[PDB]
Amino acid sequence: SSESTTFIVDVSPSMMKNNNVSKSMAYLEYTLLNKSKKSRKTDWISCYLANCPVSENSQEIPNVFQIQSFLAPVTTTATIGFIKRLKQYCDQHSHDSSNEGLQSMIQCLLVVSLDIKQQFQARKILKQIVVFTDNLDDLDITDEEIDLLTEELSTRIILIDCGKDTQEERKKSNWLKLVEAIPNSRIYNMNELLVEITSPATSVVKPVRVFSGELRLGADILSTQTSNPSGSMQDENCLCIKVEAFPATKAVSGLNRKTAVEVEDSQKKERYVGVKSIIEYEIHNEGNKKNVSEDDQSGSSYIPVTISKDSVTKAYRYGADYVVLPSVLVDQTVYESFPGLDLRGFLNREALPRYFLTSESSFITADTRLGCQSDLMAFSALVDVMLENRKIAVARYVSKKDSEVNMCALCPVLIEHSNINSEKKFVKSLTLCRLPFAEDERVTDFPKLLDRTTTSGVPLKKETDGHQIDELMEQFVDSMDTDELPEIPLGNYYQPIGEVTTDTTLPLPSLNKDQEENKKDPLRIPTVFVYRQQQVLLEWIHQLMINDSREFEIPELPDSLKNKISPYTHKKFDSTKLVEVLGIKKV
Amino acid sequence: KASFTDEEDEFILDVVRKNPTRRTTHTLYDEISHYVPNHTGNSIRHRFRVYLSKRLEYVYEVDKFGKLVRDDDGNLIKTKVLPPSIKRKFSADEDYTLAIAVKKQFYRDLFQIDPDTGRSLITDEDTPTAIARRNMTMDPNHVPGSEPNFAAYRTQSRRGPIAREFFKHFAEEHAAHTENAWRDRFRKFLLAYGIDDYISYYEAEKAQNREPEPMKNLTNRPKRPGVPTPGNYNSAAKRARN
Amino acid sequence: IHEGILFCIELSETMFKESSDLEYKSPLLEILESLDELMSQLVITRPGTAIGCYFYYCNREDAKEGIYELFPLRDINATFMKKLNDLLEDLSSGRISLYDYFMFQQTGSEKQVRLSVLFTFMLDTFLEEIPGQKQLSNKRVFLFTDIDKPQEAQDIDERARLRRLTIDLFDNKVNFATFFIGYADKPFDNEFYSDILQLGSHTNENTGLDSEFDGPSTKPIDAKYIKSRILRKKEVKRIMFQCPLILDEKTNFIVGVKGYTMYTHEKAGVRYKLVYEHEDIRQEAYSKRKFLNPITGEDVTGKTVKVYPYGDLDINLSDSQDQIVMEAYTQKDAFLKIIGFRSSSKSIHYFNNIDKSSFIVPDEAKYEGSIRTLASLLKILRKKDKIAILWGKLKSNSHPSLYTLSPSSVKDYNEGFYLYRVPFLDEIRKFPSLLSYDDGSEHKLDYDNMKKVTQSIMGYFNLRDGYNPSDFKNPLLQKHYKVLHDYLLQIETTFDENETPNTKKDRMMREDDSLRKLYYIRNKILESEKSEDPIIQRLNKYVKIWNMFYKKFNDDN
DNA sequence: ACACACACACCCACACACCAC
DNA sequence: GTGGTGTGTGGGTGTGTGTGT
Repeated sequence: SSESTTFIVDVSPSMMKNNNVSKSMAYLEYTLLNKSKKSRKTDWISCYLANCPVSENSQEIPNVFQIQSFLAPVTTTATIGFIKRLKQYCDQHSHDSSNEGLQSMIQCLLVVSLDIKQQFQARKILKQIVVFTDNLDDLDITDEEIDLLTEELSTRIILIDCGKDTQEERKKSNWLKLVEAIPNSRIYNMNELLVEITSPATSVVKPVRVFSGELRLGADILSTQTSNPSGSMQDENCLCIKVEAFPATKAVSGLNRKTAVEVEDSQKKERYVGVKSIIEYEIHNEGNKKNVSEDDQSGSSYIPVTISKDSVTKAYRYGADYVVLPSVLVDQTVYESFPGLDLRGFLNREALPRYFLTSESSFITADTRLGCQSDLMAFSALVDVMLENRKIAVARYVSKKDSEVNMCALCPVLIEHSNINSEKKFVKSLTLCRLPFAEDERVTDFPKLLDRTTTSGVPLKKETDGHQIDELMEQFVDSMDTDELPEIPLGNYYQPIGEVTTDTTLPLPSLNKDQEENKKDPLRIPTVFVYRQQQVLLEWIHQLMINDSREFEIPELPDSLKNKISPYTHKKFDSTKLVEVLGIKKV
Repeated sequence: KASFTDEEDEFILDVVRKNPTRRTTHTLYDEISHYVPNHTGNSIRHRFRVYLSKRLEYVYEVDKFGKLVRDDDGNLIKTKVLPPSIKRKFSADEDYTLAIAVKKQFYRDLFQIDPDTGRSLITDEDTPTAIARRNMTMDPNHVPGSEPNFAAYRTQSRRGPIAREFFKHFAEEHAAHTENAWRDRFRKFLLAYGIDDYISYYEAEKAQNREPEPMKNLTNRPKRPGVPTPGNYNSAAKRARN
Repeated sequence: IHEGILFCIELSETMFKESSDLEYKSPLLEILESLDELMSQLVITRPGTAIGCYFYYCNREDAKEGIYELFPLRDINATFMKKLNDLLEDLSSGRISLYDYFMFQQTGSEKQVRLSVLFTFMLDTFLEEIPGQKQLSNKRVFLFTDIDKPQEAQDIDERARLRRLTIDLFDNKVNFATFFIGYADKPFDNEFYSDILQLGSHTNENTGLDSEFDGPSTKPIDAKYIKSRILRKKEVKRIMFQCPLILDEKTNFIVGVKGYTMYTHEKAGVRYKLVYEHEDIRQEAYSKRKFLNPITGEDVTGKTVKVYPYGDLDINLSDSQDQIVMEAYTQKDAFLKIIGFRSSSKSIHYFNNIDKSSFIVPDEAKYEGSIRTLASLLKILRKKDKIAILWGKLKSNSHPSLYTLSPSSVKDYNEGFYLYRVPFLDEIRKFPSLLSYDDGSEHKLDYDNMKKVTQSIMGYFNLRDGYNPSDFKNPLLQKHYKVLHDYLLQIETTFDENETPNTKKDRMMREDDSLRKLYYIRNKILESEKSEDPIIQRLNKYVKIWNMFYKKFNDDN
């Protein structure tokens, strides 16, 4: 839905001397540069300064400053301008015009509330105020003040505790009254927010349905391979379940780049506009005759000629013959398939070689938006028995009518849901991956490895000695063992969107605490190239536009990312002797 | 397949031209996808909206009575003005008029007087003629008493009585569109926004020589999650027609 | 890219005679049928292969000095398939017998060709490169024979001459692929051919080792395995990548590795040619990607710069900055790094594939001592089920990923490792938002009954053989290339939509291999209904019970 | 692997309607 | 009289795919 966020950054000297204003500026920079890359027209931002030394306000109230008015859509240029404006204000008012003590920060909240009610008087827009204050137990908002404030605000408050220090016990008061009175109000420590904005951001791709049909075992091929309004339920001695297929494991492309041509600018700056790609066909006229001569004279010519796409036809290949098909045969050269999942049989998990799977994974789940809950029971029972007997099912899979025909393997998998109730209520679904055809198989015969023999088959020489070779390699494999890192439980590998959706597009430390301490899985690592280039772009914008730097200072990849892509160490071990006895030499 | 075979583009463009009153709808492209062997209603609508909307040029003549429109011989006339949509959007002036009408009706209900001047009258020996309209007399004006008539009236917390007669009279006197649209606009936007709030906002914006925005983002009702969406034109349907 | 096969089949009285091994199918007929199937498969898989077939010793007048050229060493052509299929049809219908075709009279003392002229012809065939076809990248000779003791076997000087000819053939890169046939009632003696065809691998004293290659594998193959051996010997090793495997970084414990794609994705019509048809002259039409300036309209291809768009801002990272940014986790060239060894019960999953696996085999041509290292690693990884978690990119222009090097089991003939790719956290999609979640769990009795019934049904359709790709031909590719084939030969295409339910079903199962097995499943369900025996009548009863349970539940809730 | 063009799915605030106590 | 729900639209956005380098 439509959302609006407002930021209040305390300028009082407690913030300024503690450098928490710099932390607030960095967090706002990250959040706004994140909002700018989407530039949604319904994403409002607005930043105020509370306990400010110099005040300029639209309602004529001192110690309240609107350093940035309401803005939508957020843009990179606007973000850079606002961030550098706030930095300039901080620089100018740091020492010579620094305030004293802690002023009345409640006054800022009232002005911000009035401005919010002016901008969003009755719209059903999620309004938000995210205040950064350095003192919670020091500021006093009395009972009348909090009552009037909670009467004025229908908006949620995200109060950030920028000042936290170690102690054997922590106690706070005062500010909790306003948070408690207003529903959906939250409190966080600022270091947690900085950690969250440091961590990589996972993709949130919406689940889009790919296939919708029936998972039928024993269905008649005459009533299922025909263009008919009704489905496979013309027979009453088969099994038929309506299911739909969603993506389950799809490869991610790198960060988007754009090819552009440099154009003019007011100050001869860099302005880049993306080019348009047009396809164009050409032929080569082979006129290349050269005149004879008694010297090096061999001049000739070779030029192409552009022709339209209308007078171009596909010449398919059959061995050594490139032929063009008549119009009628082109309609005949396509296999007319029909959507559906036709079960071929059930085989054990180890009876299907793992290298057979040849494409991206997909979900299979009972259709609930067009079918009945009887389908739900049937599908759940099938998945449960497949899991109990550890079975995989091979099926003839056609997603849509025009698509290819595939032989696919159905793997039963459970998926964990929080659900409205405390009971977790595992959800049963199949997982689909395609198996190769006769023409897909490229399996050849390779020379043997364990006990090498010559090409003719007689055994090869036993070299010098292999007794220590395997012992040293065994020690090597135990050195890097990662069995101490737990693997994600069976069911939590796939998490539903319901566990990841948030009502606000603001980076927060999140409430899903199950994902904590379950990232130890050495195989589930965040995408690293995409995050690397995203961080590089963020730092480029920061240094070269906000700090007005001159030379880029490319950051180091965080140790949190490097740890999962660098060698592991369980037991200390040196492989130098193994290298020496294995006779490894680069050629 | 997975293309649009320019003759197909011209066919769907002609079909859209035949019904200019359904160019931006969603059912028309579903019917086209039913008739066209390939492509779905969503795909056809996207194709027309992005690419073929630039080549519409003309629409075959369509009038209220009726569609299509031919000449004496029976030929098809092409016009360069597209008829309006079937869902008329609301504007600031319409909302202001509705707010004023509701405020005046509520004021009449309680104080038994209609702005600005006239007062209630009852027949004794001479009648005010037709009784369908208000039996009103302007003679006892201006009244010596002090009344909030009418800009000083505060209409908050008042939600009736209104009934069906008031909206029928509003649609007749204003000579505007259907009564259901006015009723839904009123109940879902003006009441949830505030009649006096919108009145003050409109008056203030008009005073400062600025155009006030009409009410927006005031759904106030759920989208009813848990049930199929009312209208789907994807590869699933593709409904069968006869 | 190219490849030249050369079918050389030696004729014998036993070869013409049908053998009970193939159930009264002649070994020569089996070889010819294997050739037909091989050509049919290769016209789809790899059309660049060049195939020729020669028979000897035969009495045909066409036979040039005793060798009969069924079709010469040329690129794969539809005409040669038509000729071979006509031969097969004549053999099957009984019009012409094999003896009549090859004019092989059964005397018991038939003459034989001398291997010297045979091998010179083998060398000369690969020398007469056709001007109308491209050069031969790989050269082979599929040697079929049954006479293990020819006339030249007794001599020893002409054995040296044959060795010289074999050395010339190897120097001309014409490797042999032998198909020596042995029977249960008649074993095959291997001494002569092994003597001639090997280099004589002898240990080079104490001054090092000798060449690993010695000669072709002359082990006799039973007549039961002729077709399976021919059909699986036509494939060329398609090297995907060759990236060093850096087992230990600091100590330079790095070995070479080769990567071969076990399986691919075959598409119906990607091989084509854009043709500019002008009246009667047909010629190639090429496609170019002309870039346009959206402001002026100039052809701007070749003068563009890549920029990163963040918002309404374009970041122009130069070449050096991109080089430094990329090098934080990957080098310029392909590589694979051993990160950690992990158990096989927690890393290999059947529900998280994102790509097709590759076959890893050692490479000693660039880093010495790779075969020893990887052989020891393969030995160790199995016998205690484990893997090797890798990190790198298999192509220079690609993105890194974290793989799971797994050791091949003892079942597979090939020895090596399989390289699956582990999905990133971004790539693991999210389960959709379902519209209902109370499937059957609360209803314990009904759910228990329904799942036990579904378990009963599942036991009937267990796949004893398991999935075999050879049993499933790709229907789209089959139909496309069948249309191409029967159009090229002017064979009428089959089209009909008034077909009877019996014949339309037969056509559908003839075009689709999977539909045959689906009809088999349906027939298995049907027969359980009709049969009177109680031991087999259970399947239809279980299906009917399942269908009744299916109908009940949408009414109760 | 990568950018750009294109096809199809999905959304949602809300004019416009109808129905029920 | 008045509240409740239901369909379909007007203007989009998101996601997956194909092709040439």
